[PDB]
Amino acid sequence: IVLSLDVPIGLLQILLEQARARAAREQATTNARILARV
Repeated sequence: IVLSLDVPIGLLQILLEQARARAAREQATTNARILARV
């Protein structure tokens, strides 16, 4: 994307490792939030 981000692949992997059960609660709400934020 910007430069490399290969060495710190864990920094980005984390966003897909511990974000699973974290984003799962948001992916459903945020989706509806976009079309029904209020």
